[PDB]
Amino acid sequence: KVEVYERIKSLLAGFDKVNDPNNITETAHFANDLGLDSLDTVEVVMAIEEEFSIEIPDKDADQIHSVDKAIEYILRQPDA
Amino acid sequence: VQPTKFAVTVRQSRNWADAKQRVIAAYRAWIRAAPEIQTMYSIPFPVSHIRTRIRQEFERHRYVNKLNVVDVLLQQSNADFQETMNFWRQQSHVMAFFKEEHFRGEKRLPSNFITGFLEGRN
Amino acid sequence: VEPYPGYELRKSLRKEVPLPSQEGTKGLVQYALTTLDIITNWARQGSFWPMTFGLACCAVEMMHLSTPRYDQDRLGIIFRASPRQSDVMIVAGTLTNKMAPALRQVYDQMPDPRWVISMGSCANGGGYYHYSYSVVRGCDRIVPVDVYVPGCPPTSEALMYGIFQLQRKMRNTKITRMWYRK
Amino acid sequence: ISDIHITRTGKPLIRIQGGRSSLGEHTATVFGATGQLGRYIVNRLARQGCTVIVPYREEMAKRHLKVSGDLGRVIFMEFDLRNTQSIEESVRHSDVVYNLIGRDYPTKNFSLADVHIEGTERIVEAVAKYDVDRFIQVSTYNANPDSTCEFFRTKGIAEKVARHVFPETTIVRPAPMFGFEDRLLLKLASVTNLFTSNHMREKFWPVHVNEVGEALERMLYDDSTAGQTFELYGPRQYSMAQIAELVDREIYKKRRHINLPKPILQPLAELINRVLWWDTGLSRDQVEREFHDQVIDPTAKTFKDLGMEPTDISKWTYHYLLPYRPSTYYDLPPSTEKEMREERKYLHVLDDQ
Amino acid sequence: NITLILFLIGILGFVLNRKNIILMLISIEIMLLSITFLILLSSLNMDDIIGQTYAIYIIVVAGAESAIGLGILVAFYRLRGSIAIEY
Ligand SMILES: NC(=O)C1=CN([C@@H]2O[C@H](COP(=O)(O)OP(=O)(O)OC[C@H]3O[C@@H](n4cnc5c(N)ncnc54)[C@H](OP(=O)(O)O)[C@@H]3O)[C@@H](O)[C@H]2O)C=CC1
Ligand SMILES: *P(=O)(O)OCC(C)(C)[C@H](O)C(=O)NCCC(=O)NCCSC(=O)CCCCCCCCCCCCC
Ligand code: SF4
Repeated sequence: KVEVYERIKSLLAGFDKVNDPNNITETAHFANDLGLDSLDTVEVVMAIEEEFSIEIPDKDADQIHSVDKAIEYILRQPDA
Repeated sequence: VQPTKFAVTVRQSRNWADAKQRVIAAYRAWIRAAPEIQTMYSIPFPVSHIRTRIRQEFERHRYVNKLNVVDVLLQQSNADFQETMNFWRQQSHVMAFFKEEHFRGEKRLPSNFITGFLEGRN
Repeated sequence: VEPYPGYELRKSLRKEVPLPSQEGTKGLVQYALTTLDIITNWARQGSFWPMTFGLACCAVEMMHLSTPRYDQDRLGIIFRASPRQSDVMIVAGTLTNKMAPALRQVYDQMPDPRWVISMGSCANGGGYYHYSYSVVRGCDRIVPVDVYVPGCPPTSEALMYGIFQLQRKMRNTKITRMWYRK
Repeated sequence: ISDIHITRTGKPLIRIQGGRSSLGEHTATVFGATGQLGRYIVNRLARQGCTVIVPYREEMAKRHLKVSGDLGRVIFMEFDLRNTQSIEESVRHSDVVYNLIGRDYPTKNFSLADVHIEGTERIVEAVAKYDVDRFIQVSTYNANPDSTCEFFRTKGIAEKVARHVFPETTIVRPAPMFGFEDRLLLKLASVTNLFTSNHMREKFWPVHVNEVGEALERMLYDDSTAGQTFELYGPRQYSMAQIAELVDREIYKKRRHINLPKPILQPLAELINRVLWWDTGLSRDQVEREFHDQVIDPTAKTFKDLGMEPTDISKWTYHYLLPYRPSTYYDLPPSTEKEMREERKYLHVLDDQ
Repeated sequence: NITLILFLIGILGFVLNRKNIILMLISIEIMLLSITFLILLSSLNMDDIIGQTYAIYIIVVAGAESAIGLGILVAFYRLRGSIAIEY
């Protein structure tokens, strides 16, 4: 879907730990492209979990390392 | 789990890969609980301010390279987490964790040599 | 420059009123207010209901005041389980840091008028555990105290003596005359 | 800011900065410490290991002040404002004296002039007799001796008397203060109906009582605050209506003011004050006071001079009024569809019990 | 006359209420009391003890049916956890 991505920008652009805004893509990675270390990534997935109001399992959260991986993950979950 | 609400059986980590998962799992539970912690102890700070404190606590021990020491820190984190999410702590205990709420301030050490000297060792 | 015009002359007509501790009753309105003062104080003394926070071994001596030898009920003393029904807090025991928030909470839930009696060396100044890492060095760090009863433990008679002192304190409390002074 | 403080008269105070058991070195008398604001100055001094002299009238009223200090630090003195011996017995040892004695209503025993003008004059004369170093006189916002309002007027003359007897008097003009046990936030939040003859249109800059108490402490430490005057107010102007909006926004209750007109309310306010024996929040000079609008003197020291930045009252309503918002299960907003669905995973009655 | 007004109040309970099913149970109690009050007053006008007897059996039966209705509500609420109509 596309409605999820427009909400994804609403939090990553607001995140203060991004190296530079507008660096977000449809498949950008938090570590390689966006310059996020380990815990900053833990926080980003937690902010997405709040937006879709769905709790994310720790194993599922480890799988999520890219903007696309989150967009794919939220669609599979029924709650949104 | 079985003994009481947030009880975690004490186990060693098998390897550094195992330890890292627990540390990230522990951080995830902590910053997730930050909204509840605010309203449960009526903390006069935003969840942003509380969540920053969580990261700094995890950053004091970021440089640990010893597996046994990590197991000790993980056990402490679970014990603190349980006694917080269960309403076992009181507002005085959690508020004391925020160093700003001491009447002598948070910068409780001298900024440099000459300020501490002029006041008398801080 | 005499701030206000009559400032210099007014320093000689300033009436000096006596302190409440050395004041007297003269007239009828004064006498009336003492009568209500006596009446309201007689009721506070006659029904003295403590909320025994029986922390430790001092509670055993405190518990012996309700027993046949001394029979506090003969004087009107009834122990009460909740602070809501109670007029006096008797801290009878060692106050640990872990327990202090609970003590402050029950003190806050006591309706006025209210009093606190610190009973025992531990409640008074920390006692045998004054140098402990887990002990409050006197409950007066946490709540205001009206009477301190010494002993570790004070005898049942020593506790009774302190209760008598607090009743004598109530008996000398000025209520309607305090408002009448100002 | 150091282990040495030299007082106006020269006394060197070698101080050990710390907590309850430490040596603050100051001996302070605080007149009117049994009120709303006296607890924050007494607390600040005593917990630094300073000796605080507390002159009191009712014994049961001052009992909470003792907890502030170590043993021997908070000293109580029986006193009447018309007993001079009591005033100067409470002051002859002190190096700083705070005058917090005020009253918004007249009483059978004290006119506003008797408690403010004559009250200050006896205290300030005691201060000069014993050469107290700092005499901080607390006053009101809008303090002006040419005001028709007796409150503002009697706060005006007392300023002039204090500055005449003791030229180094420090005058503090606080705006109406909010906070714990205040008469702004809780008065709006508690009384069912208010008799306000101005539609709550009086404006002012509310300031936290905590910051006023902290400010009073900061004037003790700097000798540059003597002979100065301090208007002390919050960042943003409000009106009684706008603050009531905040109060209602936090407690989920609707304010209702009768708003009788001034020529009728004012004499009634007089009657209620002369027949009821407590602060009714309503009196003749108080009805007049609600038409006046706090005007801030531009030639007066502010929190700036003290290094402080007052917080806005809307930052404090939620904190101070949280215990007044209903939390019954009856009052939660309706369940979400997420909530409706999960209820079907539980049995809601114990049929075996 | 009062009995008639009371019947309207019980009637009006069903008009004004979209979501309170407990109010539906109460409005039946109001209607039944209104009809029993009418029988009682008429029995007084016509000097007839049978009217009082009829009213006693209405109290017995309406008390019996209140208990059945509450029991049915309890069996309903055990499974749903709410007495609110989503509307
Ligand atoms: N609160 C506010 O918003 C504002 C306050 N102020 C001034 O600030 C100062 C402190 O305010 P606050 O603490 O809120 O006031 P409170 O009314 O809470 O306390 C005033 C104090 O004055 C004492 N007092 C009053 N009358 C007499 C008297 N005749 N003889 C002896 N003592 C007396 C009282 O003692 P007791 O308890 O025994 O009566 C009390 O301790 C006062 O000078 C006040 O006028 C001015 C502007 C705004
Ligand atoms: P990322 O690469 O940025 O970092 C990943 C980690 C942290 C694993 C490091 O790279 C690393 O290698 N660290 C070494 C081992 C390690 O992580 N140490 C274990 C530390 S666990 C820890 O610090 C637990 C502390 C919990 C404190 C929580 C907050 C305090 C409780 C009160 C809450 C607020 C009041 C209610
Ligand atoms: S003072 Fe002595 S008797 Fe009393 S509680 Fe402490 S140890 Fe026990």
